Amino acid sequence: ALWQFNGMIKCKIPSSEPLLDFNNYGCYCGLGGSGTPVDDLDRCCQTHDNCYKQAKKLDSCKVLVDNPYTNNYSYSCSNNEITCSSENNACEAFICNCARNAAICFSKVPYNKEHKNLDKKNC
Ligand SMILES: [Ca+2]
Repeated sequence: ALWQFNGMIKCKIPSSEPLLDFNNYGCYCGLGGSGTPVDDLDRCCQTHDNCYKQAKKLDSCKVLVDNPYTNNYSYSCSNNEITCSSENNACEAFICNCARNAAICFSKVPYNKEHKNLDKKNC
């Protein structure tokens, strides 16, 4: 959910405050997302946006009726490695994977400050 995602990013990027650094970045990092991603990090966010959107259409999440920020799945972080919990059911596990993928993606791409707080005209 939101706090787990934030903790997962920190796990991979220990010097960051993801709620400050990765919010409002490019066209997809933060509320909504549309247009063409401005860079690779923006693509990470785009992918993660699509993943949560896919989660919602899942039979398992739908047999229940969650919210990608109301789902208390479990994960751990050891040595900057994120492990989604075996205990997570199919829905929780799919969402946790979306987040773990996003976090690793964030840790693998350049950060371009010029793209921080981008006017959505460019999207
Ligand atoms: Ca977004």
